[PDB]
Amino acid sequence: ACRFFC
Repeated sequence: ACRFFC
């Protein structure tokens, strides 16, 4: 996880 799914 980074912003949504990554």
